Amino acid sequence: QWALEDFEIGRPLGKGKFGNVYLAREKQSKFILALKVLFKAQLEKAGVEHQLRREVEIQSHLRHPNILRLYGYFHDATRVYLILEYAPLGTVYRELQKLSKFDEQRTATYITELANALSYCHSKRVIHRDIKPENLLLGSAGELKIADFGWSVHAPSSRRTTLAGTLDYLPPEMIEGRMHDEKVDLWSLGVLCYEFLVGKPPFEANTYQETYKRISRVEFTFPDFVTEGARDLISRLLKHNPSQRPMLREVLEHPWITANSSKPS
Ligand SMILES: Nc1ncnc2c1ncn2[C@@H]1O[C@H](COP(=O)(O)OP(=O)(O)O)[C@@H](O)[C@H]1O
Ligand SMILES: CSc1nsc(SC)c1CO
Ligand SMILES: [Cl-]
Ligand SMILES: [Cl-]
Ligand SMILES: [Mg+2]
Ligand SMILES: [Mg+2]
Repeated sequence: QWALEDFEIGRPLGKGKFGNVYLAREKQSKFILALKVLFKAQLEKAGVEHQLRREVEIQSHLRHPNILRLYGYFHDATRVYLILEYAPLGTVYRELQKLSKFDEQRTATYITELANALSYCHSKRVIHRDIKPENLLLGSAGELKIADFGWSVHAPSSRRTTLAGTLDYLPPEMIEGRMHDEKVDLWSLGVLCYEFLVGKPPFEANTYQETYKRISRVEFTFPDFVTEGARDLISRLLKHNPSQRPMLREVLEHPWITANSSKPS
């Protein structure tokens, strides 16, 4: 169906490890979208064909206001192209670098939108496993949308692929190569809530080896300005044992969330 000739390409929207993402417009309809370009040589060399297929399969079937749409794909012997919904206000990562820290209302609103999207995912036994600020995009009304489903799977799971970059958002069971389930995304939700309020993630460290140590031991502390309600939510989410982490309904119902968020369940 679709080919490169059907699109006019515009400015770079971002770069990932494999992803080179561009603004584009479809010629006949003038429909604006994001084109995610991957190089087949790099996909083959790293052996991550299966991840890309999972990304297309999982993300194209999901339909939720807080999850980014994937419309389709095509390829041309050197490259693969994913056709994505365009997120005009950019990444949460960028917003955090701009403002340094988010206030309690902004943070609780983002956490509510995340928990809604994740609740929808988990009801189909889909786990994302790569929730972090560079994979959270912002819609035209500033609403949060989860993206980059390349690491997503069905539960329960092991890990068959090498961990690439940062350990900062991964729970103990994942970095220790053990078995995991849905609760991995709840740990990440805890890490994000802390990073939003404080400006850096709770286990951050100068080396891989030391970050690993802080995560496995769950060593983190709070700055004085973090309030009692935020501390209670974060401490419940960052439990070493997965089964002790709250259910998403509990997060959505938590008193600090209900007091500060400006969106509903
Ligand atoms: N739909 C989109 N709208 C706007 N920017 C995007 C979109 N998709 C990706 N980006 C930008 O490109 C970056 C990489 O996209 P991503 O899908 O996360 O690639 P990778 O799989 O390589 O991480 C994002 O971190 C973001 O900065
Ligand atoms: C989802 S289409 C897809 N995934 S991986 C690869 S490797 C070339 C392709 C193209 O056939
Ligand atoms: Cl497995
Ligand atoms: Cl894997
Ligand atoms: Mg990404
Ligand atoms: Mg990816």
